[PDB]
Amino acid sequence: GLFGAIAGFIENGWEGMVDGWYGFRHQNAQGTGQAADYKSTQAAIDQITGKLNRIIKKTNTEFESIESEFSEIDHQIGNVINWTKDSITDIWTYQAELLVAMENQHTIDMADSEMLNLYERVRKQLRQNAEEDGKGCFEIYHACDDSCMESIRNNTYDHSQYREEALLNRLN
Amino acid sequence: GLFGAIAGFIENGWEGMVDGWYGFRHQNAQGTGQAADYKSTQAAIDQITGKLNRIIKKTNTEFESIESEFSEIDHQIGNVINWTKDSITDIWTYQAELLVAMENQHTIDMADSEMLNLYERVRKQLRQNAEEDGKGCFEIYHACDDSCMESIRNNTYDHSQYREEALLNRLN
Amino acid sequence: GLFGAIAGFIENGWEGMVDGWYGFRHQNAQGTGQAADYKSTQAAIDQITGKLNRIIKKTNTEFESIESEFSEIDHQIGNVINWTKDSITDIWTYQAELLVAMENQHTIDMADSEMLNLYERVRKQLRQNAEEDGKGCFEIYHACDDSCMESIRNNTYDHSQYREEALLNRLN
Amino acid sequence: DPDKICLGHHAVANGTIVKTLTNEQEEVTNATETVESTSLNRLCMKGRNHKDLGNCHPIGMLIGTPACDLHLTGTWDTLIERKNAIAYCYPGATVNEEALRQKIMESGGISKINTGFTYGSSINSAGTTKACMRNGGNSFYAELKWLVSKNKGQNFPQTTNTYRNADTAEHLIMWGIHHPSSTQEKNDLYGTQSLSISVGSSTYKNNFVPVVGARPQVNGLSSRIDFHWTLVQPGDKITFSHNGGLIAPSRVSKLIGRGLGIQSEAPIDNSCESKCFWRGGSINTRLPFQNLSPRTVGQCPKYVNKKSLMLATGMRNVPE
Amino acid sequence: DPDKICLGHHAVANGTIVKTLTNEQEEVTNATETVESTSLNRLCMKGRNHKDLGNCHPIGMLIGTPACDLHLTGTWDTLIERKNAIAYCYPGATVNEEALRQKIMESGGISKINTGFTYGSSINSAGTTKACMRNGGNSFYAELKWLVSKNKGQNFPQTTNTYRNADTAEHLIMWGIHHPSSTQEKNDLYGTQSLSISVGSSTYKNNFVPVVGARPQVNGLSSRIDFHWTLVQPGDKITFSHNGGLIAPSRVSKLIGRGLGIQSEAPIDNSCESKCFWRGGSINTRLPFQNLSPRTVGQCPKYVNKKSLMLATGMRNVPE
Amino acid sequence: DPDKICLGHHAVANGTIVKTLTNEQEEVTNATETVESTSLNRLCMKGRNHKDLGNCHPIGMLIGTPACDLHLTGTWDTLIERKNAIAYCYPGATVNEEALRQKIMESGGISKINTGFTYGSSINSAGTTKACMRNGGNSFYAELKWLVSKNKGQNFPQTTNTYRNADTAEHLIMWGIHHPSSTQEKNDLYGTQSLSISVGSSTYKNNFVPVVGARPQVNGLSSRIDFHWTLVQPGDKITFSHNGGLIAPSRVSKLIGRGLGIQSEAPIDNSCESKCFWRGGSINTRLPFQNLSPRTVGQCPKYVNKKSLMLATGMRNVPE
Ligand SMILES: *[C@@H]1O[C@H](CO)[C@@H](O[C@@H]2O[C@H](CO)[C@@H](O)[C@H](O)[C@H]2NC(C)=O)[C@H](O)[C@H]1NC(C)=O
Ligand SMILES: *[C@@H]1O[C@H](CO)[C@@H](O[C@@H]2O[C@H](CO)[C@@H](O)[C@H](O)[C@H]2NC(C)=O)[C@H](O)[C@H]1NC(C)=O
Ligand SMILES: *[C@@H]1O[C@H](CO)[C@@H](O[C@@H]2O[C@H](CO)[C@@H](O)[C@H](O)[C@H]2NC(C)=O)[C@H](O)[C@H]1NC(C)=O
Ligand SMILES: *[C@@H]1O[C@H](CO)[C@@H](O)[C@H](O)[C@H]1NC(C)=O
Ligand SMILES: *[C@@H]1O[C@H](CO)[C@@H](O)[C@H](O)[C@H]1NC(C)=O
Repeated sequence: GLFGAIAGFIENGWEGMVDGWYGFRHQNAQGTGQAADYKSTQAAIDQITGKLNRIIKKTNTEFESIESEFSEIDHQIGNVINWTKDSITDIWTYQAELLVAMENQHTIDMADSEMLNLYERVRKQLRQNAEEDGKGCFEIYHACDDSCMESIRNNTYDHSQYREEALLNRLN
Repeated sequence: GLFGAIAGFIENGWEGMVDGWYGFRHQNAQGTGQAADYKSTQAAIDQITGKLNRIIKKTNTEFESIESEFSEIDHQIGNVINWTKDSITDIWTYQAELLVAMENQHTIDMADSEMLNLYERVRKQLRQNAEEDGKGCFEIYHACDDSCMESIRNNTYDHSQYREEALLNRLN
Repeated sequence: GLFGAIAGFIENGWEGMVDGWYGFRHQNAQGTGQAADYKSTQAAIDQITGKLNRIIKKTNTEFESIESEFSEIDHQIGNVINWTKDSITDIWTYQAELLVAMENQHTIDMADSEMLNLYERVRKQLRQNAEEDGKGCFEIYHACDDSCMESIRNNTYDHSQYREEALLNRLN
Repeated sequence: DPDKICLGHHAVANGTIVKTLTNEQEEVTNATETVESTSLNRLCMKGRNHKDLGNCHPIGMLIGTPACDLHLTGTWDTLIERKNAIAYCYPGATVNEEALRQKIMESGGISKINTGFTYGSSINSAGTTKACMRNGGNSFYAELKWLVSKNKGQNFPQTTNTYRNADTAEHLIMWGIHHPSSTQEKNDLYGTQSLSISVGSSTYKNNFVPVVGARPQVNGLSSRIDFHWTLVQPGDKITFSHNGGLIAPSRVSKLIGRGLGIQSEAPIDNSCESKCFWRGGSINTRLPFQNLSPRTVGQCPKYVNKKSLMLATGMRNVPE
Repeated sequence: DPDKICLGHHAVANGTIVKTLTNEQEEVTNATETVESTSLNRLCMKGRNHKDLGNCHPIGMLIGTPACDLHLTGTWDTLIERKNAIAYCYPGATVNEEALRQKIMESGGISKINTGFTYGSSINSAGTTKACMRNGGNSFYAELKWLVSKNKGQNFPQTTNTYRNADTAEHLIMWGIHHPSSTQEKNDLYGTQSLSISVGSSTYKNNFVPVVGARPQVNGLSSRIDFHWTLVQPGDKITFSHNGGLIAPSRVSKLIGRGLGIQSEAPIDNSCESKCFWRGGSINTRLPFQNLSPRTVGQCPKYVNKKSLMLATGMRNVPE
Repeated sequence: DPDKICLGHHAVANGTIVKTLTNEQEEVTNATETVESTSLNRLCMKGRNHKDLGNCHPIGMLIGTPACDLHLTGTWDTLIERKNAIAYCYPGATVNEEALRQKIMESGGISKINTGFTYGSSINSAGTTKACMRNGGNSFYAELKWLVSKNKGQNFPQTTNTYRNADTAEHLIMWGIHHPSSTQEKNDLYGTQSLSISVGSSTYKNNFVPVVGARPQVNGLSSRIDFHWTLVQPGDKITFSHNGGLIAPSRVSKLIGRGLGIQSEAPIDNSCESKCFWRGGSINTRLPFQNLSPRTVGQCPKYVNKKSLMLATGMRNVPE
């Protein structure tokens, strides 16, 4: 996809993550955990809500009958009306197909971008204390307990504290 | 947004930058400075100019009157004309709304991409001599005077010149 | 462009790469290498094939004559038909122009994204064993023979095998 | 050896297929329909002063067919016409029929104004027929008097009847012309004299002569009564000069304001509300498109030649 | 302490709100309008060989109403019709009036060609009326002749006149039928005989009878002159057979090429140019859309049901 | 010093220019046309039971002009009308001509049914003319009869002819009115009496009077026969009352099912198939748009006001 995360360097989604669209799984000395990310999830949902608000509607134009259900109308004007209505149908059928195809492309790529923006925020946060494994994970080169893992998820992780330890382990 | 820079990892814009759309702020021993980036600014402006050239236009189709301003036309043909004209208005209103909604999304995301492309260009230039602070800034781990800062902006900064000093300061 | 790679940090295309859309050139002691990347190439071709399948078609709507080629129709209904047909032609001309402009923008940017995604995949594979030159190349700081180069292309390169050698050359 | 934090996104066991610009079979976590396939088999008339004509055809309201006796006048914002509805009890048709029907179904009511037509002793203004019945006896169109001469064979006298439009709005006047089955029938009802009917206003001048010719038995009758209509402008007068064959108007009509005309087979429901109607009933969907019918009236989703069109409401579904 | 280079983008104090696919209220640094809301309250006629008809109705140009004396012939690329313009100095109407008006307003000019019709010594062919004043004297339609009996009460002589179209292009011919206000008027002008008017060509056949009737007083007259028109194909002959009541053509019209018909209330301005006109004036906007009127002629922005649609011309505004 | 791996993309020697949202002149590796500019100067009739009328005009099929002798009946899914096709050997025209032409060109065939009309001993029903020649002999429309007085100058007798539609489907009946060149011609054929033709069914009432008048000599005749038509509904009777001037039908027509009407100058080709036709031939393109003509029939690409619209099928072309 456009941003290379969803159906990209992230191998697959987590069916187990029922409390969000994006989030984190961790492994440290204490064990493993999973948590959803609220801000990224809500950013994707809000943008999709915006589309539904714009798309799920009709015009307030009041149309009246120009065709009889139960009787014959003039043949020649009937031919003009048939040509016109079929021309309008072809336009709306085409417009509908293009709208949904275009919107669907954008929805999928927008969702991809939100996954990458979270990945990128965490990368810049960890600075020189972690390395990418190419699978959507960061290998952290210091002891990072449950409170440390929370600081990363909460966007409050301070790289400066762990830098000396991380660089020693990275360079051996 | 899509590229994560404007209204993303860049906290906010600079109201003081009046000579360009994208640019640099630096801090060294000699003090602080600001300069617009011409190439990123011109890339964004040229693309918006292209949209305006395409969009700010009417057709050269010469339409003649099929409705009288001052007299009655045949009621039956009037009903067909009313149905047709209202159908055409609903189409153009829809097309106008979709055009501007789609172009606005793309214009905002294109401007975001040009901000990220300038950031990425500087990242690769600085190579191992600087680190990302996650706010759109690079911490440069050597003395970088006004000439050095200009070389980063001018795309003529040679990383190899400062590499030894930089790695020593980064690793310590 | 949106993803900054094609007509971006990659100076120009390779006319000599006739077996793929994206790929690798390398240099080591053993020799000079070139190879197309199948996966990225087929992703771009398949997405463009998707567009052609969507766009290269007509409606199955059966239209009959409402204008005589060889005789006069009623002048008043003729005026209505002229107005309607010209209105329909303005809509299809506009929709045709917008479709191709939008699809062409997306095709170019999609192709750019597939280049960047291949580049990003390589960056993550090489980890701390290589540095970006800013021109779409990676300078590899260990002996990387034809099997090593193949392993990068085939996504089987193990960074840990070469890490000690690489860090020694990078830091001293 | 080193600790790890992994970034990911959700997936679902059962994803949904949507179309994109590039992919005809793209699986996403969720999608929603944009084309309405379903309708209510009922006319949702809540908040509308509506009139259900039933067996009464709109044209029957103006000439006053027995079937239309309850719909000769009134006001409405919505008028509902049904299939097989009756206009003509006596066999025949209106000239420019569809134009009249559309005008009635465009209206927000019908007012009736007396022509004030009164006839000499030589004329009986109560001619009746087996084809048009009410109260278990031969009758006629309520809004027109069938003018007959007293003596079989005796000439219907040269009569003049003028309607003056004293109103500030145009009035719709209708009249019938008899077309005998046999040369005997023509001479029987209106005498041997060569019959002529002239209708004259400032804006309308026309001449009618009963064409003698045997038509097929319809409602047990071989002859025909064909209807004609025009508008009388404010302050203008319309004159009927005739000597037999004219079915003369007793009242003229005024169409009041505007309303929404609906042709539907679906029964009335006053409990539910709608802005969109078709032959099969009411469309209350919030979706932008519908595939029920290209023939709708009111504020409606646009008709499309599509069964389904799914809008993605989630990311790519990449299951485990 | 490391030295620092920071990358950023501009912002403005007061940004503009635009709509995107995902956001109803997206603030950007700059935007521009796509829907034109303003019109010039003038008809911009620079670069146009235009004719402003003023109080001359297009139909008046063909029959020659005094109000149209300056508009009987000429060439134009633009013809401007005004509200309440005069066609009929003598009271009456044209059959198929709107069709005729449309044809004139599509034209790029009018030529006039003599019929060459002459009348016997017992016909006065210069019947005039106070209703049609010209040069401070009783006159008539310039392109028609009111034919009456020279001797009051005498039978109008049977007359046959033929116009042949000698041209390679179709001509437009008009005639009137006089409908007297009383039997005394009919007898005085045409005699006591029964009146009959036949009009025949290859492409047109019709028969007319003067209907005597006192119509409402319009321009002081209870009588009417009603007009009929047809096209005469190249080489064809149209024949008028009449014995009283024909208002005969002295000239026929040729509509020359094509022009833009405008119906407007806006004054002419020869100092500004335009390609787009409506009732209220000229639209010279470069914008693709307009919300002034769905009724426009020329090369126009498309009408939309929108006050405003702002197109972003800058990035997201993220102020300090 | 260090080994190097470089990522790149292909380029081509000859790129193609396309338009994007932002760039009028974008060079890409490849593009494909979306607008068809080329047509086959051929009517592709493979898989079609087609009738090429050649010199025969559709209306000529119903009345039986000599040019149409091999097209009086038939079945087809495609009917091809040619430029300058002949309807009328005797000079004249049909009232409501275009409506009749379109109705034939919508049909899937024609059946002919005898009227069974007979005429009194004082009527010559075998009227012929040099204008309607067959095999070097004077003839007439195959489907009609020119009724004249057997004795030159004698009054044509008062005659009544009735056709009953015995079928379950509507029949198309046509008749002519003869408009003599002079009074002498009229008198010679029909006598000095006042001529009147009445036509009456359930769904059609009209009256015709022959109009005496010289028209331009066409096919050696200054007289005219003008045609009228109506649909006779199943079971209905249509009656002709006439005393001279009626051109009476020998047969009525039945239009069978539906077919595609094509007006084209392009020759038939049985080797190629098509669903889209215009004046200049067949459009077999798979492309969504065409700029050949806004006038097409069948399943067609949409007409656009563009020579070319190139869809990119490749990335930006960036040569060294
Ligand atoms: C306009 O289109 C309608 C619908 O396509 C046509 O109505 C159909 O006519 C056919 C006869 O060929 C019937 O079999 C169908 O039952 C009709 N369908 C409906 C929904 O009414 C109609 O014939 C066309 N109008 C004209 C003037 O040709
Ligand atoms: C076509 O639509 C126009 C505009 O809606 C109708 O004209 C209006 O008619 C109403 C009567 O209900 C008047 O009060 C308005 O003043 C009219 N507006 C204008 C701008 O003319 C018109 O009636 C419709 N045509 C038909 C045949 O119904
Ligand atoms: C409808 O538009 C067509 C095409 O513009 C008109 O036909 C043209 O009329 C001009 C008269 O100046 C001729 O010179 C062209 O040769 C015609 N072109 C074609 C393709 O027919 C037509 O006149 C318009 N219809 C009405 C009723 O005005
Ligand atoms: C590497 O990839 C290429 C291209 O798909 C493939 O042909 C080859 O077999 C692979 N090489 C090895 C040694 O697996
Ligand atoms: C803002 O408004 C328009 C473009 O939308 C233009 O006239 C003006 O120069 C713009 N000013 C800027 C970008 O500062």
